[PDB]
Amino acid sequence: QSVTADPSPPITNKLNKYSSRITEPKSQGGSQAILHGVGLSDDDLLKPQIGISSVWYEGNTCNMHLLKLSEAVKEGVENAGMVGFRFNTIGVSDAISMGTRGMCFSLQSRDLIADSIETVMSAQWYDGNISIPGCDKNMPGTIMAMGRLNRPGIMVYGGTIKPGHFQDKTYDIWSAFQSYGEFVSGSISDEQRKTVLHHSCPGAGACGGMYTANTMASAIEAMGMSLPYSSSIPAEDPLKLDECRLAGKYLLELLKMDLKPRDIITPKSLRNAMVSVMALGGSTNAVLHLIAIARSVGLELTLDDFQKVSDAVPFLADLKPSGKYVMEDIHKIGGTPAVLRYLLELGLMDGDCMTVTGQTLAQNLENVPSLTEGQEIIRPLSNPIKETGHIQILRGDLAPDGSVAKITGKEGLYFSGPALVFEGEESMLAAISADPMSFKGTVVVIRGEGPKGGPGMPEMLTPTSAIMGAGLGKECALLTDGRFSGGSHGFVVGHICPEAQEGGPIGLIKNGDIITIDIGAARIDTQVSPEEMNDRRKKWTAPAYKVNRGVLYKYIKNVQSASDGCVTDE
Amino acid sequence: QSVTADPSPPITNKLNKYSSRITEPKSQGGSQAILHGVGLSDDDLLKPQIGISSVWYEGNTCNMHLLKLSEAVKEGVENAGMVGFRFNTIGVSDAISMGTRGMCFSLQSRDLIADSIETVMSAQWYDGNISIPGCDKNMPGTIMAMGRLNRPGIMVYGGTIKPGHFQDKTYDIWSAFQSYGEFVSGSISDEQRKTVLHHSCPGAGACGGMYTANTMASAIEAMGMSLPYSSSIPAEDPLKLDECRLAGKYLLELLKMDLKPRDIITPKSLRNAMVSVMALGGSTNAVLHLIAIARSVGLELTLDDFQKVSDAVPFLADLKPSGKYVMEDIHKIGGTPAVLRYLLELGLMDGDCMTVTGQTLAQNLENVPSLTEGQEIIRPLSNPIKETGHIQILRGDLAPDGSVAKITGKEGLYFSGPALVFEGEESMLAAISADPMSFKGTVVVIRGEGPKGGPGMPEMLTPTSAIMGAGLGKECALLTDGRFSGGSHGFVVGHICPEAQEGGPIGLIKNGDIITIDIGAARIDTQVSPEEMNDRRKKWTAPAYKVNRGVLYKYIKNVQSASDGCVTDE
Ligand code: FES
Ligand code: FES
Ligand SMILES: [Mg+2]
Ligand SMILES: [Mg+2]
Repeated sequence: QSVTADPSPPITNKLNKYSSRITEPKSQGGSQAILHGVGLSDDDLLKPQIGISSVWYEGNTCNMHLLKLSEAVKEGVENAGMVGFRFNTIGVSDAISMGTRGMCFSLQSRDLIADSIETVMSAQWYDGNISIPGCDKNMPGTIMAMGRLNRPGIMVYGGTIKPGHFQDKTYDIWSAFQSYGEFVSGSISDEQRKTVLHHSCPGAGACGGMYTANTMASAIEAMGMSLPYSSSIPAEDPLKLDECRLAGKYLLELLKMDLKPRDIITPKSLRNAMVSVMALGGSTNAVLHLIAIARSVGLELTLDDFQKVSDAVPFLADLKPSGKYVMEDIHKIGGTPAVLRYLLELGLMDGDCMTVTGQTLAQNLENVPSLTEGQEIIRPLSNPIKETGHIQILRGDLAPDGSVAKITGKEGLYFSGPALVFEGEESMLAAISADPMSFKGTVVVIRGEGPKGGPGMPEMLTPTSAIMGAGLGKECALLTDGRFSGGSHGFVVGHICPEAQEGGPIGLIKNGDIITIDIGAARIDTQVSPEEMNDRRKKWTAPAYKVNRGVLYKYIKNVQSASDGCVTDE
Repeated sequence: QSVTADPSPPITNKLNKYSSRITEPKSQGGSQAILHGVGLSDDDLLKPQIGISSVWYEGNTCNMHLLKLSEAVKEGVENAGMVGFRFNTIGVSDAISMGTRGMCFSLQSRDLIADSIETVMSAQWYDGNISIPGCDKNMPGTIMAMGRLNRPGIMVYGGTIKPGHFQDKTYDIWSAFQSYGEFVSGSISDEQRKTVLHHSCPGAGACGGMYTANTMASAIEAMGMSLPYSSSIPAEDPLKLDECRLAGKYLLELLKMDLKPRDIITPKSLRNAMVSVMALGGSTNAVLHLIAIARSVGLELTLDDFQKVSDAVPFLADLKPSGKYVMEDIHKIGGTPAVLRYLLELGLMDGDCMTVTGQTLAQNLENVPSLTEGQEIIRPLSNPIKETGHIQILRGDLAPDGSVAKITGKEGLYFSGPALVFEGEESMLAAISADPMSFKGTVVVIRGEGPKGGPGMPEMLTPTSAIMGAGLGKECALLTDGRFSGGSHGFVVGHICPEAQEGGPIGLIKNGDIITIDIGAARIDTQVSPEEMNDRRKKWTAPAYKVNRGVLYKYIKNVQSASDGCVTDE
């Protein structure tokens, strides 16, 4: 599709295609005077200008180290004969905001980050970009900006956090999230609870397991938009700083080849990213982010594309949440390149795709050490953890425009039960606390948590933990138009579309309606007749929006459905 | 008005009204684990958390020093017994982008900055904010965020740049903008031109005269949202770092009083800001930014309010662009507090308004040194530069919803001439180059440069300089639905509403239509009959938008008219 967003270069083989707009014409003397004031010499004006976009801030572990990484990227850009100009956008902490109304601001931060980087690159006429995200929503935001601008770019992942260790126990952020419920159930004492909180996050880096950040870092490496090993080198590893110092050398080569994001992000490399998500058991959130990335380069990517790749790619990796190990253990067995080399050898990946190294994926992977002999993290193709991928698309009566579930295969094939409907997370949690037994056998519906109804499509962790804490994990099902962070050991479906705020069938369910989930048929159905459902829709009125001003009201005005990746600029 | 945007504090006299949402409940153990990982002790969890939002980036003189200022703010916050968490948003350089399509991204950056700070403060549950903007659009963006959140906040202006000096000549960014035209006219040699560019911007700080940055810094100080002297201390002055180190002490007192932005930004303090703009000859851009600030706190502010204050307040200050001196000279004669003390003594200002010092404006100004004896920058009330303010609101046939002009009083009372219409800056400049004499006596209309048509309401400097370079300054008039950066010595009107993209009368003007500007009647009229104008409107079709994706398409979808301050969140 013909994306029209950002300025075109003035009208070659020059390396400063964009910055020449302001450094060369005498009519841009004001621009050149500012550039002299910031320290550029006349000779520096002849060089390419690289925008170095970090997402540093001090109040989150995933982002507090990124200013140090940005300094290393700048040094490397200068060492490559170019001008490096650092800038920095916002981000938010999913781990801090989880459980609170601040989570309404998280998903849209991806789109704000994309707008932020697009704005600076366009106004300042930078020739290329190196982005340094370190947290969940940051990663896709930086790629989406690169796709809109279509200027040479590289994403340097800030790296994963290391697990915490204390007194021969290991902890991560998920240990800290689970601490409260374990204390309420009497599984741990208050003092043991406090010990978890002091040792779960030991330093810088993104949350430690195969959750959204590590899913997206790995997928973006598989897509060719990060250098080999970026996704698997830990945040505090000296090799991460070395990658930062090399990004300028690689970007220089991309400027010489004019190898741009829309030359790298293609239908085949989007498929390669999706293959990595299925093989590694990555997060359902990658559906939203990979759709948004595809749209940013003018391509199409639908829920059905995800179902087809899921069916074609087995789940192979024993990594948390589903499994035992964490990202740092992948690092020790050869890293993301070793994993992708195996998937390429199995024929699951397209090796001809160009990448930010200036060569193809197959050329990158030809030389990397293979998975360490004897490793038990990546299963052989003949003994997979699941025959197909975890990610499942469900439609049917109640999700006619789609929905997304993580299906391990241990939940069974079907669930049927009467609906128990809540207009938000708070009322569901109050009910399961006051009367957990009323939840046994039900299909729990938490609605009004979609892109517009939330607002902001918040991710919710407490409902699954509350259900497991009450002993109900395999005894009820959970449905939302929002997102769920965890599994329950039972059926858990998010992203239901249309959302309740938009008058989708989820907004018409009544307590007691019999809902049946059929994984084989890929349907979430209701025993209520289509005619009675249409009767309810004729009487339905959309509730008032929860905001009338500020960034979230703009989001309500702009956001597309979850099946459309919640893009905001169409 | 009942603004609903951001989270409410959990339900006092505590100083951590918001951060207690995440530091106190056992159910927020994940939040506390992240906070330990970023370095907070158990005792630190009891403290207020201050979001310190800077707009640092390396590629603009107005912003390159702001990371150093942010470190000083953090030290002062810690010295005041609180936790300081730095974060940083984007900005763009009007001086670099001027003359290019990158300028389409400038005005909307104000609204992106507001969204950015709102997002972080909300997701992270910070109790208060100290913002450090240093450039044009940054300032109102930070205040708009503070107004939405209504949490205690202080804006620390990054400070003005100093004029450049070389070989007994003085230069500023405007010298550099004018260099090309002077070279084309043969007024200066190419070597003299190059010398201007090397000496116009000597260090850090916002553009040096009473242009938008210094207008807004002064207005925001007059509004009570910056500490005394913030607007007049130069960026490179040691006293600016001292102000940074004191902001935490003042913010602590605001948390103790719960003195919030909506307690400080009121109809009376908005009027005080407007008084400072009129007395100092500040930029027409302040109309857009002060309207947006008023809306952010749920207040009303219209073009007619600006006309009433302009009529009530004389233009008193001999400052560039209109005058001789620059901001650093105001600093030497007692600074912005001395100016405001004089305006308060004259009865032009409401002294009872509360400010970020925890006291009223009158209490702040009681002790400040008055304007230095013998100073000739601020005229006495009995000998003003202009009896009323420079800012004039014009309506009439062609701007029925309003427009904004800077009127010195030396242009005369009326202009009439045939219309010469251009669909953008490029075609106007091509025409004045190829045939300057065809412009003599005309009313030049540059349309399609509005919020949606530009897109982005770009500010245009070249048309006025081209008109003066051709010797036509007092021989034609200039009208736009966009914005003009400079004066021409003749009639120059911007912000014409409705804009051409919206089918306003400006979009129906044809070459040769007789247009009359009447300053006394405050009207821009056409000799074309209302019936023929309505005939043209019935045949008019809106042109296609110039973008279909990215941040500027979102802006097109969200932005209100210039008469409504180009707000995006309503
Ligand atoms: S909060 Fe950053 S990846 Fe979890
Ligand atoms: S570009 Fe920053 S105030 Fe002029
Ligand atoms: Mg996510
Ligand atoms: Mg402005």
